[PDB]
Parts: sequence; structure tokens; C-alpha cells
Amino acid sequence: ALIGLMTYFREAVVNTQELLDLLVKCENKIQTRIKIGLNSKMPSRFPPV
Amino acid sequence: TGIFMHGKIPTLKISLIQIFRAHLWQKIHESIVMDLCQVFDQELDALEIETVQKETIHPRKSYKMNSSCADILLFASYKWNVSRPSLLADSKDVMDSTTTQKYWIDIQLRWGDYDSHDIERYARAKFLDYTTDNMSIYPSPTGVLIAIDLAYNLHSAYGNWFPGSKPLIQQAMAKIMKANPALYVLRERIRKGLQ
Amino acid sequence: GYYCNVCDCVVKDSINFLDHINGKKHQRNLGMSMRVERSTLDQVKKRFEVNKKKME
Amino acid sequence: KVKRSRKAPPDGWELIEPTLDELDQKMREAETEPHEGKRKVESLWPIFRIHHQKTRYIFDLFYKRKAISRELYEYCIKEGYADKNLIAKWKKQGYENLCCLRCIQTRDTNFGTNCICRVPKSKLEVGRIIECTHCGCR
Amino acid sequence: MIEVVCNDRLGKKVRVKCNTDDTIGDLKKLIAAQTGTRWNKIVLKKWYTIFKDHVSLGDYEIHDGMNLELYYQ
Amino acid sequence: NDEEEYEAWKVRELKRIKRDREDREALEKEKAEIERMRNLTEEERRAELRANGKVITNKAVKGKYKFLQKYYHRGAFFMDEDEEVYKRDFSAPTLEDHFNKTILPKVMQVKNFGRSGRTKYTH
Amino acid sequence: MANRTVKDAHSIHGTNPQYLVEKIIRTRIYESKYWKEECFGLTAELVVDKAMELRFVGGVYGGNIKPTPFLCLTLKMLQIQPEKDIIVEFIKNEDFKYVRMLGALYMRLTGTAIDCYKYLEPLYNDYRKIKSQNRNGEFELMHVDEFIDELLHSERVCDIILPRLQKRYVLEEAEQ
RNA sequence: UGGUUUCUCUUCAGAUCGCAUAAAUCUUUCGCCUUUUACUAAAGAUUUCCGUGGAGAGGAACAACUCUG
RNA sequence: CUCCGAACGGUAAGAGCCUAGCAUGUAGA
Repeated sequence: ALIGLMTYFREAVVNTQELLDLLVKCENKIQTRIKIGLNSKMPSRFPPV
Repeated sequence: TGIFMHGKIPTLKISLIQIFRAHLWQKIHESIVMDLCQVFDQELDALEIETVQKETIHPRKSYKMNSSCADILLFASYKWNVSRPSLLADSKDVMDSTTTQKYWIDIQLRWGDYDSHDIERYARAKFLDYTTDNMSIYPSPTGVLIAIDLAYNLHSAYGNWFPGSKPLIQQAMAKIMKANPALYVLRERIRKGLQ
Repeated sequence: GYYCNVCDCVVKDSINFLDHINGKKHQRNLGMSMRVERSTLDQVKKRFEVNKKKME
Repeated sequence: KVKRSRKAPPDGWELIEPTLDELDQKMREAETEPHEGKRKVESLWPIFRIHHQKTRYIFDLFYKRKAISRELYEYCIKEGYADKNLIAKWKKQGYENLCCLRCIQTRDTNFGTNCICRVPKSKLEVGRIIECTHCGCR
Repeated sequence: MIEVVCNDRLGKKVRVKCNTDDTIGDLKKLIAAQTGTRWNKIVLKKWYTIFKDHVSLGDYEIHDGMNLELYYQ
Repeated sequence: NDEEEYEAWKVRELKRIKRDREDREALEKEKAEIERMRNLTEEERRAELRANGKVITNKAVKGKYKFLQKYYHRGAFFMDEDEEVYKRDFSAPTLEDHFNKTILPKVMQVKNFGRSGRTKYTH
Repeated sequence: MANRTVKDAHSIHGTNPQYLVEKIIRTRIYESKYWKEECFGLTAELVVDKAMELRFVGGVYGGNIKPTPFLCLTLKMLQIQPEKDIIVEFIKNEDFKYVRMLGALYMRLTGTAIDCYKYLEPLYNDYRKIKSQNRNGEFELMHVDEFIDELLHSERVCDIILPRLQKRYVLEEAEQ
């Protein structure tokens, strides 16, 4: 879903402050969503690796 | 089995049970104590050892993280001069210390994590904690905390050494951490679990 | 494990083997927990004299 | 004990100094008495008994003997030598040897009456050696 | 400098920042400065592993955020 | 060592008698220090004699938070012992303050779904 | 077995006589090897037998709270609660240096304020030495006058907290 | 005409009743959000608590000092 | 530039034996 959006909006996604705010909120939400499926204790600092 | 699981983690909790299915982790500690005793008995004449007389222990000794009793001890013959306490890699050892006659070696495996790969620092930490303020059954003058990390496959030791035992235990730990009959069963369980 | 004589049981702990002998159902009329203090001047001072005489 | 005023008490206080000190030392020794021996409310009985004798000494020196001055009388009631309510109940002719001020309270009894402390023996029953549990005596 | 969070039971959870080469005796003095007890009567524990009184924090590999279960002796 | 033990017992009892004598003299020295400081402000010197310094038990060595480092307090529970573990100048990046927090796009205060407070401390 | 060795004899200054030490120290001392061999039976004459055999003055030691027999005999004496004549007999007896030190701990904990200054004052003239278990378990030499002055010092004894009714200066204005 | 005080109990308070100022609830809003409570504060009105104001009732202290007129 | 968070979502699951800090204050003959 991201490769379909970033390639079609190659110059547009860099020159839109509201579009970058949606990406930083969604990517932090999915890393929150995938971490709950592993354990459900709300971890403090999950490793990005 | 001694594997510390921090969170709930319902996926990886059962997978560690599937690896440590039967009494295999306790059989690792029995295999290392038998393998190091066989290397000590094969060179007991030149090392001035009287009799390798490794006594029995509690069957859940490796499970208990608090106490650390003498597992594989070695009676020296006579005029045995102990050395300064150092790690298993410090080549600048000094034998200017007290002279004892009874000497032990306590092996304690520890399944480490990402923030516990300092197996050399962990070996001196477990020895100095279990030396004076231990409240555990151990002989007084000297010991050896020959630790073996199960996760990172790291081998390290710390404590007061014996003359001629520092190249002896280093050559024995290479044949104990590699090609062991228990560690080969451990590596076969992980590779079958991950395919 | 241990072996209780009067209680007729078998415990594994050291304090539990002592507690099964004294402090059980069979230990009701066999030295119960209700103790008694001795004389402060007669029985107490004679024990200090007997300890000094046996040592010296 | 601290006088808690530090305001230079007048003449006559030195005349009543060792007498009030002996009564204050008796109440402090009674307050340090353990709870053994007393059943449920018998331990509070020497607390009111030392307080009853402390109020009787000031009232006899002011009303009966009239030897203490009124300035030393007001300083004694303010420092805590005697309760002002206990001297007020003794001023009336109906009560001159009352046991305690708790026994004169009408709302204290469950039946809504006085205690056995404020009752004469001639108007009472024949066989009665009872003592007031709240007050302390008859 | 690691921020060890001595999080015991029943609300007693404080942050204690100590050096890596700092001994455990210096850590109990900093843990008592945020909790309100005598530092000689505090025994740190991690699944029945009572820590010593002479081993540095760099030997236990206690990194930043490694919380401890505090107990009182 | 019977004669040596009687000398040390006389040494400790003389210091204990000196400790009890200085204990009652501590109340006299407290009123004397109040009398000396009152005369020092009155008719000693008009801002020409201070005769003291800045004697504080624990050191006030501090630093500066980089951009969003947490307000880590030392804890106001033991301030009279003056131990060496306290004077350490707690202004170090502990866990998450090691980043510069300026290259980051708009703001990252706490990414743990609990940002009740909405502040940056400039107003 | 561990509540109180007397049913109803007396009471401590502010609580039960068994709850005079700290609850964290009393729970670890209740489960001990020296305690379980002693709490099954202990009398007045038996208290003089066990106290004379031990020569140590200290409290807890080690990682886990391991109580010394000096603190173990102090709790067994406080649970038994003997008479004041037996406690004065253990303080005046010169049969052992640890015997007078064991009576002084029971005097400063449960005794009165005037009785504590009256009994501990002749103990300050003793110049003998004793062995004390430190925090790391090693033995340390302590004089008899050093331990007696520590009981009259601030409340920092090994698992003991019981202030007096006043200091030595405030008691001097009232009595000797 | 005739009483300075103090403590109990009966109403309404539309006066900065409070020259100062807490919590909870309800109806709408924002931010985080991952289950929920503890959350952030903008609007309005409903309680609880910290308190108070005039006017009759009953006790105690010199009510007698004689207050205003 | 100094705005500092707490709990739940978490340790299992069972077999035989062993010991404990607790509570009520009755009418009746």
C-alpha cells in the first residue's frame, strides 16, 4: 500500500506537510499494532531491528 | 529450564518448552560436568591432582539461580599454590596468593539475552556474588565459575586459578562448547523448530 | 525424607520434621506449646551458678 | 511541666507551687500505669480521681478558704490546674460533691437519665454496692 | 548513565540514574533518596536473586531501563 | 593488655564526658552564634565584612537538558549525609535523550499513547 | 509456638512484646535453623543455658536476612517476658561478657526510662572486648563500653528502635 | 425602653452570600489512543464538602455595668 | 530549557504430605 502511494506521488509526498504527518502516525500505529500481537504488556522501547 | 520470559508472550513461551521438552537442559549440566571430569581425569597425573571426586548435588541445581554449590571439585595432592583471581582470558596471571589443598569448579549455565552478551563480565559477577555473601555450601579457599551461555554460545570463566589449569581449561572449553553430545542435541532442537 | 516417631509420618523439611513431632495432634498432651516461666530468684539464679560450676 | 503561657504568674502561685506539683506528679504516674488489672474502664478511674482532687484544691482555696487571689485564680484556670466547668457545677447547691462531669450529662445514658453517682444512698436501694462506670465512684 | 527504575510493588516505583562503573552500594543510596527508607535495609531482587553489596553495575550488564524489584530487609 | 585496656576505657570515657559536656554547651553555643550574628549585622561593618562563604552540604553542580530530556530530580529524602554518590551532576542522556530531537519532523514527546499534557514550554 | 510464650502476663510499652523488633526482621528470624531448634522449648533456666554458649553480638548478615543468635535469644526472651528480677540477674552476672550484653538489649527495649539509665550506667565501666558480626559476615572487635554507649546513643542498633522518654539532660532536671 | 457573651435547632439565602475557591456527575468539544480506569481543558448546569449572613426557641458567666434614646 | 505517570491486559495448569497470624462471647439445668 505504501509503494503504490509513494511511487505515484513521488514529488507530491515530499511537498505536503499533512501527508508526512499521516505517514508518521500510521507507521507508529502499525508498529504498535504488530507489537501487541507478540505480547500484550505495552512495551516501552521495542527494537526497530 | 531457567529461561527467563519477561512478558506474557504466549507464542515464544511454548516454543521454549518444545525445545526443552524432556529433562534436556538438566542433562546438559550433567554432560558438561561429566565431560570436564573426563578431561581432568586424563591429565590428573601432571596436574598434581589427588583424586577427581566430584560429589553429588541437588537435582535442580542449575534451575536454582540463587545458590551455586561445588559440582566438579578436584583434590590437589600437596604444596598446591593458588593464583590470583582472574578471568578465563587474562594471560597476565600471578600465582602470588595463599596455598590450599581443596579446589572446586562450579558450572552454571545461563541462557542470555541481547543485553547480556558480556559473558566475561557475567562470569566475574556470578563468582564474586557467590563467594563471600553466598550462604551456600562451597569450600572456602578457591573455586571456578566456568559459565556457558546457551543463547550466544559463549564460554567464559572467572576465579582463582591453578598452575597449569589456565591452558588446560581453555583447551577443554573448546571441546566442551563445540562437538558436545548435549549441545548437538540442543542445536538439533532449534533447527527443527525453525526449519 | 524424615520419619516421625509419635506422629507416624514422613516429612522432607528440617523444621517440618521438628514441628510434626511437637505441635501436632499427637503432641497435645506431650509437651504442649503452653510453657511456664520459672522462679526469678530460685530457679534462675541456680542455673547461673550451675553453669559457672560446670564450666569451672 | 511547661506553664504554656510564659507571662509571669502573680503572687500566691509560689504558695500553691508544691501542692499542685504533687497532684500533677500523681496524675502523670497514673497515666503511665499499664492496662493490666483494670477491667474495661477502671483505668480511666484514677484519671478522673486525680482531676477531682485537683479541682477541689483550687475551689477550696478560692471559695472555702478564700486565700488565693482572683488574679492567681484566673491564671490557674487558664493554665489547666482546674476545669472551669467543674467549678461551675459545684457553685450550684444541687451538686457540691459530684463525681465527674460526664455523669451529669443527660444524653450519656441510654435510658435518658442520670447515673448512680448523682444519687443519695438514703433514696437508693438497700443492698447496693454499685459504683459509677462512667464517673468512677459515688 | 543508565536510568534503573527500582519499581517495587504497591506504588513504590522510582527512577534511579547511576553510572555504569558505579557500585551497587552507591545505587542503594540513590534508590533510598527517592523512596524514603534506610539504604542499609533495602535488598534488591530479581526472581530470588538477592544482589550483593560490593559488585559494580557494569558486571551485571544492567543497561538503561533495566527495572528492578525492590524489597525491604 | 590489662593496662592498655584501662587506658583505652579511660580514653573513651573522657571523650564521652567531653561529648556530654559539649552537648549542653551546644545549646549555649547556639545562643552565642545567634548573639554573634546579630551584632555582626548591627554594628560590625556596612557590607564590608562577611567572614563566611557558601557552605552547602550537597553540591549544586548541574547542566542543561538538550532538547526534551526529562526532569530527573535527585529526591528530597537525604540531604544531610553529604555522600559522594549525590554530587554527580545529573544532566546526562539516560535512555531517549541521546537523540538531538531537532532533525525529527515536528515533535516527538512521548510515543506511548498517553500524551495528556500538551506543552513545549516556550510560552 | 510463635505468637507468645505467655498467655497473659504483661505487655510491651506500645504493642505486643513479640512485635518489638521490625516485622521484616521478625519474619526472617521466625524461620531459621537456630530458631527452630530453640523455639520448640525454652524456659527461664533454659534461656541461661543457650545465652552462655553463644559468643556473638550482632543482627542480620548476608544477602538473605540471617539472624545472629544474639538477636534470636533476644526475641525468645521478649516472647517469654520474664520478671524484672531475672532480667536484673542477667545484667549483673559476670559469668560471660555476652550474658550481660544479652540482658542489656532486653533492658533498653522493654524496660522503663528511669530503669534503663539506672541499669546501663554501671555497664559503661566495663573494658572487656567482644566479637561482632558485620554486614558482610566477618567478625569485628567491639568493646563492652562501646556497645553500652551505642545503646544509649541514637537508635541505630541491629534491628532495634525504642527511644527513651527524654534525653539525659531533660531527665537531669527532674531526677538524678 | 432596660443583657455583654457563649453553645445547641428553624427558615430563606440571588449581596465579590466566598475581597479566595476544591472534587464528582450530566450534555457537547480537542489531543493522544491499544482494553479500561487514572487522563488535557474550552462552554453550560446538578450535587457533595471547606464556610458564612438576619430572626424567633432553650442553658452558663456580674446581668446588672445601667448601653442608646 | 527543567512537564516527573500508575494499575489491568502477567507469572498458570495438579497429584501426596507438613505447619500456621486469624473469629464468636448466648437462652438452657
